[PDB]
Amino acid sequence: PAPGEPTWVDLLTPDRGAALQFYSALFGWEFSTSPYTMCRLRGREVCSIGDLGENPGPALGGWSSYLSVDDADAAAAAVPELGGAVLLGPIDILAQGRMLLAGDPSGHRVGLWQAKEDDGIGAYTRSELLTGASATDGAFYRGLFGADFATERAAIRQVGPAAPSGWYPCFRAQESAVPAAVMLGASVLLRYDCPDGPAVVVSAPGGEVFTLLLT
Amino acid sequence: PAPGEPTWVDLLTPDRGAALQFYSALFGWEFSTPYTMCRLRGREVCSIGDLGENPGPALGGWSSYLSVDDADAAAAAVPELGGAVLLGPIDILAQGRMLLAGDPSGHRVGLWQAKDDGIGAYTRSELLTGASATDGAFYRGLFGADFATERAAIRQVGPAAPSGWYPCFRAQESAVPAAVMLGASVLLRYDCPDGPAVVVSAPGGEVFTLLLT
Ligand SMILES: [Zn+2]
Ligand SMILES: [Zn+2]
Repeated sequence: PAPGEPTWVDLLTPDRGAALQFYSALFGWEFSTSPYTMCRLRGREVCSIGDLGENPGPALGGWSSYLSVDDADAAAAAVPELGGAVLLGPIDILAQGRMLLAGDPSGHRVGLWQAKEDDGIGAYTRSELLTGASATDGAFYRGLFGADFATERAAIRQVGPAAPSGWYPCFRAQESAVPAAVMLGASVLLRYDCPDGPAVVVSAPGGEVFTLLLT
Repeated sequence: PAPGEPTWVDLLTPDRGAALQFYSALFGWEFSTPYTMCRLRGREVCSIGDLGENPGPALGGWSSYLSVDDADAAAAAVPELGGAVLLGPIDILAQGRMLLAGDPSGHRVGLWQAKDDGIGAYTRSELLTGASATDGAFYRGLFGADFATERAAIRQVGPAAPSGWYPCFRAQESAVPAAVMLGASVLLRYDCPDGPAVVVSAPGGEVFTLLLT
């Protein structure tokens, strides 16, 4: 796993049961019928879905993207020098690896995962950053991962002031998944083009946002 | 501000306009501006902001901030005391240094390293917990054996009661029916040395306490 490569996405939601119904109906994910649910397709783990804990107030579930780093401590030392912020960690994760949470110069949050060790419809293909400051953010991420970063797995897309911004997971899909998701109660926020096909940014009924990569 | 002193509260709500409506009708706050500063008698009481503006997992509700002299030392101490660091330490402009922590029971609290009295004023925050002794030990290692013993306080509650840190705003008895007719629901009434306390679930679902004095 190259540095900066998208390696995992995780959904934290205040209604996990509804999220499982929605994403199983949209992507066909399987989970056996615990604080989290592993989502599988074609015998492979795709992602996980977990609970936002009991809260005395409203709560907004969102997808959390993780990019690979070779050394979480070096990444933590570099983040502030590149104009970002360390929000949590570096922290060890039960021998899975070492995790840090980082903010880029614009305040977009991203997980950085130092691991101690599929493509096809419904698979997690990558995460993309939607940003109104692609030059500032881009310099940050290329200083952290290298000059090749965000050149054509991860990508950086320029968006206007009214679009969602931040890192969003991209799941492979057919054109027909768009009405499917709308019929399931999702709302399309934006349609843009990538080298490998159109992308549709979607707000799920729970309000979390993800991208359908139509290929 | 002594360590452990309640110094700030802030509301994150997905319907800020409704929150402004509700809290102005209940407390008389004035508001000015991504977030809204709430003022009373020319003094800032608290802030109200939008849950919607940022993406990712996000927890709405009222957040209480206790003062600390050293956010980095507090962060080092939290896990050793049986808690967890949830966010930070991070710098907040030149305003200060913040961390969010969970106590042994999982209750969330803000800790703020910094660089009003009257109806509607923010008086203090109180922790409602079913583990007042375990949690009390956590906070007393963080702030000293003095904390939560005869500004912040820790209340033992039963299994069905609300739990966590809640801000306490001074009010008259009449604020309770007022809040109810605005659509809130009372969760709990208990007694404090300085008067009764009424825990209220707002129409938006956030929870706060009315200190009737
Ligand atoms: Zn909270
Ligand atoms: Zn409300």
